[PDB]
Amino acid sequence: KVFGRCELAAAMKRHGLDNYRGYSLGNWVCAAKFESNFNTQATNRNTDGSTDYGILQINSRWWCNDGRTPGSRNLCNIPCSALLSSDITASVNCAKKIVSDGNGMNAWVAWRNRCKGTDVQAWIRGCRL
Ligand SMILES: [Pt+4]
Ligand SMILES: [Pt+4]
Ligand SMILES: [Pt+4]
Repeated sequence: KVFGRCELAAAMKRHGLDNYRGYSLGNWVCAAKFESNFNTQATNRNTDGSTDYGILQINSRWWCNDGRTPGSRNLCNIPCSALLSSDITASVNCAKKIVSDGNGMNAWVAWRNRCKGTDVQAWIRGCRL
């Protein structure tokens, strides 16, 4: 499913991401825009053989099992395919584990490079939440 900006903001807010570990909603919506262009079905292969999955491009080296990343850790305890669903619950619950890991939202390279220190509130501007 390809989310609208405000539709996704509302879903993330309902799932408890607004201010989770101090990150306002706009940060999460910005990360999703640049990671996956709001498409829950996005996949991208990494040079090391791992793959990133879904709206927040969560990586199979650490976070999920895809049956093809030898030595992967499955920290969210979930098949990676679960992260591609139109229901963002699995992605959101896994993202909460990731952002609590010690590096905050720096775990998402597009967030570091494209959202961090920008006016992220613009991403929720005009939305009914
Ligand atoms: Pt939902
Ligand atoms: Pt594996
Ligand atoms: Pt709402």
